[PDB]
Amino acid sequence: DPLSETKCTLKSFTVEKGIYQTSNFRVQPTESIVRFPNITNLCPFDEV
Amino acid sequence: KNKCVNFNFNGLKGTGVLTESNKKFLPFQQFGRDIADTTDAVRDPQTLEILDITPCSFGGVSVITPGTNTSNQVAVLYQGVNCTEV
Amino acid sequence: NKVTLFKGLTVLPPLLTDEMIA
Amino acid sequence: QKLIANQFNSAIGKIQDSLSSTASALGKLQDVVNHNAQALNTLVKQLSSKFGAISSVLNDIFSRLDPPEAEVQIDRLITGRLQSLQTYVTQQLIRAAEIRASANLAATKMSECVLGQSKRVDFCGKGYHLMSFPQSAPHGVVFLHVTYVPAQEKNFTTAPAICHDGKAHFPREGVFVSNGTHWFVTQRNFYEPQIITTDNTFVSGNCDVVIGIVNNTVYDPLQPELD
Amino acid sequence: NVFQTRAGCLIGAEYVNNSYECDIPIGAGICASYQTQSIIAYTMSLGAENSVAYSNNSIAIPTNFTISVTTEILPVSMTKTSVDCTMYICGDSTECSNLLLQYGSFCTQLKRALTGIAVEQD
Amino acid sequence: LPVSMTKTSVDCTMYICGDSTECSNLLLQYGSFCTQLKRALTGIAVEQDKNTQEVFAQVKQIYKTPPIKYFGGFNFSQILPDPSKPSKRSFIEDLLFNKVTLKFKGLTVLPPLLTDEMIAQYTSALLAGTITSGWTFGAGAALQIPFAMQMAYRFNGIGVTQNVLYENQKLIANQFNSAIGKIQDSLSSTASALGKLQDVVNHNAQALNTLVKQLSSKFGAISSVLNDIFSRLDPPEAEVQIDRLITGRLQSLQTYVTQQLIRAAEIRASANLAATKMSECVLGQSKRVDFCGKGYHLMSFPQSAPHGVVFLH
Ligand SMILES: *[C@@H]1O[C@H](CO)[C@@H](O[C@@H]2O[C@H](CO)[C@@H](O)[C@H](O)[C@H]2NC(C)=O)[C@H](O)[C@H]1NC(C)=O
Ligand SMILES: *[C@@H]1O[C@H](CO)[C@@H](O)[C@H](O)[C@H]1NC(C)=O
Ligand SMILES: *[C@@H]1O[C@H](CO)[C@@H](O)[C@H](O)[C@H]1NC(C)=O
Ligand SMILES: *[C@@H]1O[C@H](CO)[C@@H](O)[C@H](O)[C@H]1NC(C)=O
Ligand SMILES: *[C@@H]1O[C@H](CO)[C@@H](O)[C@H](O)[C@H]1NC(C)=O
Ligand SMILES: *[C@@H]1O[C@H](CO)[C@@H](O)[C@H](O)[C@H]1NC(C)=O
Ligand SMILES: *[C@@H]1O[C@H](CO)[C@@H](O)[C@H](O)[C@H]1NC(C)=O
Ligand SMILES: *[C@@H]1O[C@H](CO)[C@@H](O)[C@H](O)[C@H]1NC(C)=O
Ligand SMILES: *[C@@H]1O[C@H](CO)[C@@H](O)[C@H](O)[C@H]1NC(C)=O
Ligand SMILES: *[C@@H]1O[C@H](CO)[C@@H](O)[C@H](O)[C@H]1NC(C)=O
Repeated sequence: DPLSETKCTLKSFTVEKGIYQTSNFRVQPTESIVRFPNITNLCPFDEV
Repeated sequence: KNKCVNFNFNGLKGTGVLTESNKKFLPFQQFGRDIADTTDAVRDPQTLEILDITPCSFGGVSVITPGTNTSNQVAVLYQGVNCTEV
Repeated sequence: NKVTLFKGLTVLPPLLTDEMIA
Repeated sequence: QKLIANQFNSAIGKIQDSLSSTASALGKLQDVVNHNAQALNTLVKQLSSKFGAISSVLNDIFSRLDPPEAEVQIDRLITGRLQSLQTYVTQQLIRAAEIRASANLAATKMSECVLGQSKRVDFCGKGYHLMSFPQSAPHGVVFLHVTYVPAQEKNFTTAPAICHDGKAHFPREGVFVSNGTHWFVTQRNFYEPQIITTDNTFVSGNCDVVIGIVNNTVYDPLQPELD
Repeated sequence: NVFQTRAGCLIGAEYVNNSYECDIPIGAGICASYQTQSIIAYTMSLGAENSVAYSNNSIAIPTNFTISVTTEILPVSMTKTSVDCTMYICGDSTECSNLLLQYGSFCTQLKRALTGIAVEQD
Repeated sequence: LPVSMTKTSVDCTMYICGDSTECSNLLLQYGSFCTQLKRALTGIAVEQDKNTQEVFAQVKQIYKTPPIKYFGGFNFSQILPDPSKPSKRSFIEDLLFNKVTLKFKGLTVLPPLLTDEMIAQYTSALLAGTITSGWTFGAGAALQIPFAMQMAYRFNGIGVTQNVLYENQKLIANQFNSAIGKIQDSLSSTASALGKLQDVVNHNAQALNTLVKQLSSKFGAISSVLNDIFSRLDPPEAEVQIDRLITGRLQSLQTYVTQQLIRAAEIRASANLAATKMSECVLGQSKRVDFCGKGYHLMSFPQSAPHGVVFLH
């Protein structure tokens, strides 16, 4: 509970009236992608 | 595109949200940097399109408390966050 | 008019806006 | 009243011309803005600094080194950036102390100049203070101090006191002033020659104890009345 | 052109006996300014010399006056900056963030100081 | 009151690395640290000159003392300049100068913009203005007025009527002369009179000494001299020791600059107080009960000092 997190930040079980910057927020990635060029120059092992 | 994703563009590992850009790279520039060397923009290796690298949404959260002696109700302020998202 | 002006660094807005200062 | 009002209007009008023509009239607030911008820019610049590490980017450190070997590089980068941020905090604290001093001065000047009148010399602007006006600024306050300055001064001869009837007279206000032929009492900051009488002078002792005392008539308005 | 000053040796400026209210301070009472077509260095002028006419029996009194307005500028506040330890220190990466915990309560101190500054501005 | 510090500059490379080119190459990797160091030191240096001008340059033009230095019994020879000495300082100013006692591997002291002679001329202008005109030259155009009438004004400023002066001009003049004369005797006999201004010089010299002495510190390295490290060890593990020494020396220099900024804040406060006292005590008479010294104020006189100002309240 953000009140519980505020209590932890103050290291107290009672929180006085006010505004407390308890922690930070950040959005995690949804997935992963990779980009590369048209790497298609196959070695001559195929023809060998 | 248009959502937070871990990206690798022929190297240049990073995380962010990808959007199409109007900045015109020269025929030899692969990626761009803003002031203080932030990887602001990149060129798609395959489609050769120009994409910005915008950092994922972040900000501090502050809890408004009327005093635990008064009540346990609280309101949370997401600093710098637009209500169009979390 | 005469005076004019992330990587974890942000600027909070002041409590008193320019309109209230005026 | 008309001349003084016109002078005030002209001065207020010229304030805008002075502000716009001057290249760095608002330099003090721009200094705070530039200090903050430079502090942030240098703090960001330190991220690219390697601090003796093989690279200034964490991903390469974690990529081309084993965790046991990369731990020293990570420790170096972390301690360097922690030191940089602590230096930033210390500079912010010092500049905040300076800003607090400036803001206390600004509040005192508001209270004294704007909410009152200041007898302090050279506090509410240069000159005999009349009043002041506050103007909002992005990160400060601009005071349009209204001041009074003497002009068109003229030489005169004076004596500390006027001896009459064997007794010395001294002025309630101003100075004993004469152009050379007639003696008049005049207020200090604006030439207003008054006729010398008992109304504007008081007696103290006999005349031989005063150095440079002179003689002149001191009319008594009761005598013409002859009640 | 070379000139010697208590602050050091100056090259590229010509010393002139004239005294002016100066623009660029070099030191030891020596300044420099654009002559107009050349750079000239000179001793500072502290303003005009005024032997005010003192006497044991003379006074000067203003017969007129002017009411003038001058602008004073004083900063009152500064930007309220906030800093995130993890993102700045190591760019929001998990491996680095895990190790950063070992350094203790530095961030609490720094953020407390910054919040105090922010509240002081208000 | 102290008004300024000794303008000091530090050269990174000569301090951290000395004559070592290999160390100089490594120091680049630590970023803009030295840029911040030199910018802060330059800011302090400019602030010293700003403080000096704000204190002493309050009068726009130099007033000259009249050739006939008679002021109705008042005697200012002890505070007015003496042409005999090469620098025209006053006897009390000379004693103040005498009493206060005053590139080593990158540490240098830059000279102030205003020379001692220029500050003496500024003080002489402030004096001549005060004795000849009173508070008029602080409000605008200076206007001559004999010192007897200025003093009568000032008695009327403390509620005491004018006649108290004229009826007792000679006794008051003798009292003022004796009070002025006792100052040199008190200063000469009391060697600790100028501690308040000797302390700043002592702290500056002591900070410089601790900065110089700390180079001997090994900071946990094998040796404190870089040349031995570079000669004895090959680059691979030599760089580890050089990093330790460089980190230690950067930390010491950063601490020095932080202390310099903290002390510059105090000196700036002192210079602001000195300017305020000049304005409210010399260019006028202060109703402020205890600002221009103990007791009901009459007037004050400034005297130059090596890094401050002395007020004869
Ligand atoms: C007020 O006090 C002053 C200072 O003590 C007195 O002046 C002294 O008077 C004695 C006796 O006449 C002289 O011997 C001293 O030389 C005086 N001092 C100075 C500095 O001139 C003064 O007499 C006192 N006035 C009254 C009315 O008692
Ligand atoms: C890669 O191939 C695709 C499909 O043929 C093409 O659309 C794209 O332009 C190619 N990119 C490059 C850089 O050749
Ligand atoms: C809780 O404490 C605060 C702070 O003293 C006070 O303002 C408030 O009235 C208290 N609430 C109640 C319900 O007593
Ligand atoms: C939030 O986002 C919406 C939609 O993009 C936009 O209309 C609005 O102006 C934004 N508000 C702020 C404060 O950025
Ligand atoms: C008074 O007369 C002297 C001598 O002529 C002159 O220098 C001075 O400027 C005069 N003062 C005024 C206020 O006119
Ligand atoms: C001085 O002023 C008086 C004012 O009544 C005038 O009568 C007199 O002629 C003046 N004298 C001189 C010398 O200007
Ligand atoms: C004033 O008049 C008295 C009596 O006539 C005389 O003794 C005295 O000398 C006069 N003073 C001056 C300054 O002329
Ligand atoms: C400046 O004055 C000195 C001393 O009189 C003289 O030797 C020198 O030639 C002068 N310089 C010029 C450029 O006039
Ligand atoms: C005032 O000064 C003049 C010029 O020095 C002098 O002749 C005169 O005697 C002085 N006044 C007195 C009362 O001594
Ligand atoms: C002023 O005082 C000094 C020191 O007491 C003395 O030598 C000098 O003669 C005095 N001057 C006058 C004019 O009394």
